[PDB]
Amino acid sequence: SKEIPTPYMWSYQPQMGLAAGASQDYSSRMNWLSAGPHMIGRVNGIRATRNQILLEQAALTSTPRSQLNPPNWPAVQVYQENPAPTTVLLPRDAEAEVQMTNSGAQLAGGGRSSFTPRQAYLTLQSSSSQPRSGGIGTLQFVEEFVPSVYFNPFSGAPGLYPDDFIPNYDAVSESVDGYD
Amino acid sequence: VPSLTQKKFLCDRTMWRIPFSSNFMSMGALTDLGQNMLYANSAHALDMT
Repeated sequence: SKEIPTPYMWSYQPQMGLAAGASQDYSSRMNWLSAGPHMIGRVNGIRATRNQILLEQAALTSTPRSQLNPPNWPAVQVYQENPAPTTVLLPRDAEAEVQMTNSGAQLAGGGRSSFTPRQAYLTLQSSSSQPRSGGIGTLQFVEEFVPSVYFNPFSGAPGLYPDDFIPNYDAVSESVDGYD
Repeated sequence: VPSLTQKKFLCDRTMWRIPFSSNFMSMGALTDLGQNMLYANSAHALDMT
Protein backbone atom coordinates (compact mmCIF):
# COMPACT_ATOMS: atom_id res chain seq x y z
CA SER A 1 0.00 0.00 0.00
CA LYS A 2 2.25 2.76 1.28
CA GLU A 3 5.38 0.76 0.61
CA ILE A 4 5.01 -0.49 -2.98
CA PRO A 5 2.76 2.17 -4.56
CA THR A 6 1.31 1.94 -8.01
CA PRO A 7 3.08 4.88 -9.66
CA TYR A 8 1.56 8.22 -10.54
CA MET A 9 1.59 8.43 -14.33
CA TRP A 10 1.39 11.88 -15.88
CA SER A 11 -0.77 13.07 -18.76
CA TYR A 12 0.40 15.06 -21.74
CA GLN A 13 -0.94 18.46 -22.66
CA PRO A 14 -0.80 18.87 -26.45
CA GLN A 15 -1.76 22.54 -26.46
CA MET A 16 0.29 24.11 -23.67
CA GLY A 17 2.96 21.44 -23.62
CA LEU A 18 3.02 21.36 -19.82
CA ALA A 19 2.14 18.38 -17.62
CA ALA A 20 -1.61 17.92 -17.35
CA GLY A 21 -1.56 16.70 -13.75
CA ALA A 22 -0.81 13.12 -12.93
CA SER A 23 -3.07 10.25 -11.97
CA GLN A 24 -2.76 6.89 -10.25
CA ASP A 25 -1.90 4.10 -12.68
CA TYR A 26 -5.23 2.31 -12.99
CA SER A 27 -4.80 0.48 -16.26
CA SER A 28 -1.96 -1.96 -15.72
CA ARG A 29 -2.86 -3.58 -12.39
CA MET A 30 -2.79 -7.33 -12.01
CA ASN A 31 -5.93 -8.92 -10.57
CA TRP A 32 -4.06 -10.72 -7.80
CA LEU A 33 -7.20 -10.98 -5.63
CA SER A 34 -7.68 -14.62 -6.70
CA ALA A 35 -4.22 -15.73 -5.56
CA GLY A 36 -2.75 -17.42 -2.51
CA PRO A 37 0.55 -16.72 -0.77
CA HIS A 38 3.01 -18.08 -3.35
CA MET A 39 1.99 -15.45 -5.92
CA ILE A 40 0.91 -12.36 -3.96
CA GLY A 41 4.49 -12.29 -2.71
CA ARG A 42 5.57 -12.60 -6.34
CA VAL A 43 3.24 -9.89 -7.69
CA ASN A 44 4.50 -7.52 -5.00
CA GLY A 45 7.99 -8.55 -6.11
CA ILE A 46 7.17 -7.28 -9.61
CA ARG A 47 5.80 -3.88 -8.67
CA ALA A 48 8.83 -3.44 -6.42
CA THR A 49 10.95 -3.69 -9.58
CA ARG A 50 9.01 -1.19 -11.67
CA ASN A 51 9.20 1.14 -8.69
CA GLN A 52 12.97 0.69 -8.85
CA ILE A 53 13.35 0.83 -12.63
CA LEU A 54 11.39 4.10 -12.63
CA LEU A 55 13.81 5.47 -10.04
CA GLU A 56 16.90 4.40 -11.99
CA GLN A 57 15.27 5.89 -15.09
CA ALA A 58 14.33 9.19 -13.43
CA ALA A 59 18.00 9.83 -12.64
CA LEU A 60 19.43 8.92 -16.04
CA THR A 61 16.92 10.85 -18.11
CA SER A 62 14.99 13.65 -16.41
CA THR A 63 16.39 17.13 -15.91
CA PRO A 64 17.11 17.82 -12.22
CA ARG A 65 14.72 20.62 -11.30
CA SER A 66 12.86 21.75 -8.21
CA GLN A 67 9.34 22.42 -9.50
CA LEU A 68 8.17 19.28 -11.20
CA ASN A 69 5.49 20.37 -13.68
CA PRO A 70 6.83 23.93 -14.09
CA PRO A 71 4.58 26.45 -15.85
CA ASN A 72 7.30 28.19 -17.90
CA TRP A 73 10.34 26.26 -19.06
CA PRO A 74 13.65 28.09 -19.51
CA ALA A 75 15.30 28.54 -22.90
CA VAL A 76 18.29 26.23 -22.42
CA GLN A 77 16.40 23.22 -21.02
CA VAL A 78 14.18 22.91 -24.12
CA TYR A 79 15.31 21.19 -27.33
CA GLN A 80 16.02 23.78 -30.00
CA GLU A 81 16.36 23.36 -33.77
CA ASN A 82 19.68 24.53 -35.27
CA PRO A 83 20.00 23.26 -38.86
CA ALA A 84 22.83 24.08 -41.22
CA PRO A 85 23.16 27.65 -42.55
CA THR A 86 21.27 27.78 -45.83
CA THR A 87 23.82 28.09 -48.64
CA VAL A 88 22.02 30.12 -51.32
CA LEU A 89 23.38 29.93 -54.87
CA LEU A 90 22.92 33.35 -56.44
CA PRO A 91 22.43 32.87 -60.21
CA ARG A 92 23.78 36.06 -61.82
CA ASP A 93 25.74 38.77 -60.02
CA ALA A 94 24.25 42.03 -61.31
CA GLU A 95 27.36 44.17 -60.72
CA ALA A 96 28.41 43.48 -64.33
CA GLU A 97 25.04 42.31 -65.69
CA VAL A 98 23.32 45.71 -65.63
CA GLN A 99 26.23 46.98 -67.76
CA MET A 100 25.42 44.35 -70.40
CA THR A 101 21.82 45.53 -70.84
CA ASN A 102 22.87 49.20 -70.93
CA SER A 103 25.22 48.27 -73.77
CA GLY A 104 22.04 47.36 -75.63
CA ALA A 105 21.62 43.59 -75.38
CA GLN A 106 18.28 42.47 -73.99
CA LEU A 107 18.56 39.23 -72.07
CA ALA A 108 16.32 36.18 -72.00
CA GLY A 109 16.25 32.58 -70.92
CA GLY A 110 17.53 31.35 -67.61
CA GLY A 111 29.90 29.05 -66.25
CA ARG A 112 26.38 29.90 -65.09
CA SER A 113 26.37 32.70 -67.66
CA SER A 114 28.76 33.27 -70.54
CA PHE A 115 28.99 37.07 -70.49
CA THR A 116 30.13 37.23 -66.88
CA PRO A 117 32.83 34.86 -65.57
CA ARG A 118 32.18 35.19 -61.83
CA GLN A 119 29.38 33.76 -59.70
CA ALA A 120 29.16 34.60 -56.00
CA TYR A 121 26.93 32.75 -53.56
CA LEU A 122 26.02 33.72 -50.00
CA THR A 123 25.11 31.87 -46.82
CA LEU A 124 22.81 33.02 -44.03
CA GLN A 125 21.66 31.82 -40.63
CA SER A 126 18.76 29.36 -40.65
CA SER A 127 17.95 29.26 -36.92
CA SER A 128 15.51 31.55 -35.15
CA SER A 129 16.51 35.00 -33.92
CA GLN A 130 15.71 34.01 -30.33
CA PRO A 131 15.59 30.52 -28.81
CA ARG A 132 12.28 29.11 -27.67
CA SER A 133 10.79 29.11 -24.18
CA GLY A 134 7.50 28.25 -22.55
CA GLY A 135 6.39 24.73 -23.27
CA ILE A 136 8.03 21.46 -24.18
CA GLY A 137 7.12 19.25 -27.10
CA THR A 138 5.94 15.67 -27.25
CA LEU A 139 9.37 14.02 -27.47
CA GLN A 140 10.55 16.08 -24.51
CA PHE A 141 7.58 14.69 -22.58
CA VAL A 142 8.61 11.24 -23.75
CA GLU A 143 12.07 11.98 -22.34
CA GLU A 144 11.17 13.80 -19.13
CA PHE A 145 8.14 13.19 -16.88
CA VAL A 146 8.71 9.50 -16.20
CA PRO A 147 5.93 8.13 -13.92
CA SER A 148 6.70 9.54 -10.50
CA VAL A 149 6.80 6.76 -7.91
CA TYR A 150 5.46 8.44 -4.79
CA PHE A 151 6.47 6.55 -1.61
CA ASN A 152 4.66 6.98 1.73
CA PRO A 153 1.97 8.90 -0.09
CA PHE A 154 0.34 12.12 1.12
CA SER A 155 2.14 12.04 4.43
CA GLY A 156 2.92 15.61 5.40
CA ALA A 157 2.02 19.23 5.77
CA PRO A 158 -0.30 21.10 3.39
CA GLY A 159 1.85 22.65 0.70
CA LEU A 160 4.47 19.97 1.30
CA TYR A 161 2.39 17.57 -0.81
CA PRO A 162 2.91 17.49 -4.56
CA ASP A 163 0.16 19.94 -5.45
CA ASP A 164 0.67 19.50 -9.20
CA PHE A 165 -0.68 15.95 -9.07
CA ILE A 166 -4.10 17.64 -8.99
CA PRO A 167 -4.94 17.98 -12.70
CA ASN A 168 -6.45 21.44 -12.18
CA TYR A 169 -3.71 23.29 -10.32
CA ASP A 170 -1.91 26.42 -11.48
CA ALA A 171 1.75 26.11 -10.57
CA VAL A 172 2.22 29.83 -9.87
CA SER A 173 -1.11 30.73 -8.28
CA GLU A 174 -1.60 28.16 -5.44
CA SER A 175 -5.16 27.92 -6.78
CA VAL A 176 -7.44 26.48 -9.47
CA ASP A 177 -8.41 29.24 -11.86
CA GLY A 178 -11.84 27.68 -11.96
CA TYR A 179 -15.01 28.87 -13.69
CA ASP A 180 -13.74 32.46 -13.29
CA VAL B 1 -36.15 40.43 -77.55
CA PRO B 2 -32.61 39.16 -78.28
CA SER B 3 -29.93 41.44 -76.94
CA LEU B 4 -26.24 42.28 -76.90
CA THR B 5 -24.28 44.35 -74.40
CA GLN B 6 -22.05 47.43 -74.38
CA LYS B 7 -19.16 47.97 -71.98
CA LYS B 8 -17.54 51.41 -72.06
CA PHE B 9 -16.70 53.50 -69.03
CA LEU B 10 -15.75 57.04 -68.14
CA CYS B 11 -13.19 58.07 -65.52
CA ASP B 12 -13.04 61.85 -65.40
CA ARG B 13 -11.26 64.29 -63.08
CA THR B 14 -7.82 62.60 -63.12
CA MET B 15 -4.88 61.86 -65.39
CA TRP B 16 -3.53 58.62 -66.78
CA ARG B 17 -0.07 57.96 -65.38
CA ILE B 18 2.72 55.80 -66.73
CA PRO B 19 5.48 55.78 -64.08
CA PHE B 20 8.92 55.65 -65.67
CA SER B 21 9.96 52.53 -63.79
CA SER B 22 10.79 48.85 -64.00
CA ASN B 23 7.82 47.48 -62.02
CA PHE B 24 5.77 50.72 -62.34
CA MET B 25 6.10 51.40 -58.61
CA SER B 26 6.02 54.88 -57.10
CA MET B 27 9.03 54.52 -54.80
CA GLY B 28 9.99 58.13 -54.20
CA ALA B 29 11.05 61.14 -56.24
CA LEU B 30 13.64 59.32 -58.33
CA THR B 31 13.11 55.96 -59.93
CA ASP B 32 15.78 53.27 -60.31
CA LEU B 33 15.01 53.14 -64.01
CA GLY B 34 14.78 56.93 -63.89
CA GLN B 35 18.37 57.27 -62.67
CA ASN B 36 19.40 54.23 -64.70
CA MET B 37 20.31 56.51 -67.58
CA LEU B 38 22.86 58.46 -65.53
CA TYR B 39 24.68 55.14 -65.09
CA ALA B 40 24.97 55.32 -68.89
CA ASN B 41 25.22 58.44 -71.05
CA SER B 42 22.69 58.00 -73.84
CA ALA B 43 20.49 61.06 -74.57
CA HIS B 44 18.20 59.29 -77.02
CA ALA B 45 14.82 60.23 -78.45
CA LEU B 46 11.32 58.79 -78.28
CA ASP B 47 8.21 58.45 -80.43
CA MET B 48 4.65 58.15 -79.15
CA THR B 49 1.53 57.23 -81.11
